[PDB]
Amino acid sequence: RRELHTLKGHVEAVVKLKGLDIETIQQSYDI
Amino acid sequence: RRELHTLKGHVEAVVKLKGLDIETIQQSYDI
Amino acid sequence: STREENVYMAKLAEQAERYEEMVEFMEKVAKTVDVEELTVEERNLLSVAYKNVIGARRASWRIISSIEQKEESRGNEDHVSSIKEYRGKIEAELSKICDGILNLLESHLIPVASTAESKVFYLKMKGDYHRYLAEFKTGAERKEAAENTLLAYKSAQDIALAELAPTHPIRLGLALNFSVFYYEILNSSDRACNLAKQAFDDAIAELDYKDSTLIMQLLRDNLTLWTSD
Amino acid sequence: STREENVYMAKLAEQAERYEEMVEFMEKVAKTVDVEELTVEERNLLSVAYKNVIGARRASWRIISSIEQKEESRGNEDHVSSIKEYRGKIEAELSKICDGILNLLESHLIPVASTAESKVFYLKMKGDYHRYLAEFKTGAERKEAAENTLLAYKSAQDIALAELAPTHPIRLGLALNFSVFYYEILNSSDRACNLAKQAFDDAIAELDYKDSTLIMQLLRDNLTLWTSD
Ligand SMILES: O=C(O)c1ccc(N2C(=O)c3[nH]nc(-c4ccccc4)c3[C@H]2c2ccc([N+](=O)[O-])cc2)cc1
Ligand SMILES: O=C(O)c1ccc(N2C(=O)c3[nH]nc(-c4ccccc4)c3[C@H]2c2ccc([N+](=O)[O-])cc2)cc1
Repeated sequence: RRELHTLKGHVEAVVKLKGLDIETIQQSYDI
Repeated sequence: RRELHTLKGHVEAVVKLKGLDIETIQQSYDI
Repeated sequence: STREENVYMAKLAEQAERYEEMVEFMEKVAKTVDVEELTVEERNLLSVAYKNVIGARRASWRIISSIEQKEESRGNEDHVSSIKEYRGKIEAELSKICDGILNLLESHLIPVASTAESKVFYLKMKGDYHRYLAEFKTGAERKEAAENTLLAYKSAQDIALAELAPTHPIRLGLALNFSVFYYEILNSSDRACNLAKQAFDDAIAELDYKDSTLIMQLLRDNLTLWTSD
Repeated sequence: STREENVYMAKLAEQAERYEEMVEFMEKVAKTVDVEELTVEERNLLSVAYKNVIGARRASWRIISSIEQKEESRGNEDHVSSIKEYRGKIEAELSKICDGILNLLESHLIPVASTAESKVFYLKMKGDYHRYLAEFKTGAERKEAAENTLLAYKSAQDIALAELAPTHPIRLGLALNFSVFYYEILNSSDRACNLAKQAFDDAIAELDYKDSTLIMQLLRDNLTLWTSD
């Protein structure tokens, strides 16, 4: 539900699914 | 991977996630 | 006289996941209605709409920007410049969407707010999209954002803490977004952590659902992340 | 002379998940190159690009159309008509994307195909987007599609069965899409089930990876679904 309701979740879902080896962006949970 | 690579998977992923009670559309797996 | 068709045409746009058009199916709702007391249904559709449109841009932004950093780390100016100009298009798009909702929120939505929770929602919403501007802006516009954000969030907080119960979704949601504003935009982790726990504790003593439960979990996750490195 | 920047600007558009622009970053690739032998990288980017753009439309289509059926089931003409006209916009969009790739595929891509697998891919691709048209069309255009599709797929099959090994990804992928074409468009489950098992069996005796493995599983899933009700 975190990747379904927050920007942080969707970003981390996309970045891991695309195999992009760039360093993890700092972000916090917000609605 | 089925909802990540096929139209059928993505359609069935979206339709279930939105709570839409309409009858399931007939479809087959294609790339 | 029948503005109910646009309510129906937006539910389709949401269902088909075409969000930019749902915004248009909701811009009409606020204007054709004129200046009426806007319902719970249409508000959430407007909320969901603009949030999803913006969300799609910010996601694009935060990815593009993070690719640009791994490129400045190698010093490839011919690569970075093309990334940045592409980001320029996204930043330009973002500006317009915010410069679309805010004065529409200003013109027909903030003035026509009756109940206690309605005023909090819209003011929180104002503070939100102002904060969304602060993410990418640099100049005098950036300072104006952080200022307009701080004023809008505090204006909402006063009504939220007093008029509404500690376990009310938006009172925590406001507190959650207010909490990120300090940490992300104002770079002061101190005042952020304090407001985060304070809104959490008061909601705990009240506990004694669904939407409220989820937001508390986001607060706790932020604290544990704001106390890591 | 440097068309490599558009290869780089499309990888960004993919990464940021802005697919309609990646198409444009790839339309330039085929044209600025002129008529050159197109690489494995740029082809897959063009494939992924147009497929993702179309995919987003077909998803919208199949949802909208399925809402329209639950509405004709109640006979609400005032509801159905607004759904249909919205579908009219999506169908119009779909037409243009197909009418964009196909003659571009015709002009610079099919004629400049050298190797055995290259000709199969592009012809399969032609058969694909022609089939994508057949999904929503009705008139003389619909018949022209099913015809152009059948001719393109069979033209590809002849090269695929002979020039390439039974376990080669596109030889099965073609067979998979060819198999759906019969069942979905031509309404004949018989010739569909036969081609499906035939391409499966020949790939099995060969077995003795990754991309090939996945497609076989889609074939088996279709058979078990085409023999249910
Ligand atoms: O940005 C989003 O993607 C989004 C938008 C609306 C919602 N909302 C709901 O799903 C929902 N259910 N009930 C309400 C609601 C409506 C009127 C008053 C109070 C709650 C909502 C909204 C919703 C929930 C929580 C917050 N909040 O405190 O940040 C705002 C909007 C959640 C997320
Ligand atoms: O429609 C899509 O979303 C899509 C697009 C491209 C791919 N492809 C890959 O991920 C991939 N990896 N290697 C290849 C490849 C490239 C040149 C020759 C053979 C394989 C691909 C393509 C891909 C895989 C399978 C098929 N197929 O047989 O339907 C087409 C394109 C998969 C799905």
